[PDB]
Amino acid sequence: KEACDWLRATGFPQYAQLYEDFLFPIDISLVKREHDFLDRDAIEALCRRLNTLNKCAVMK
Repeated sequence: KEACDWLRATGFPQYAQLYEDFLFPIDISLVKREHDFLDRDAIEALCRRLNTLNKCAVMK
């Protein structure tokens, strides 16, 4: 939830909806090209939240 709620607050309802698509994990590295304009500090937060979504998709 804290991923979807923070994603709502930055203005990314698309990435909150992406959690419901837990049938496959996404290319985080491809997402890193779509928003390469920002620093690795906000990459670390976005990657942590999108990796929570991927972690739930492939919970080994």
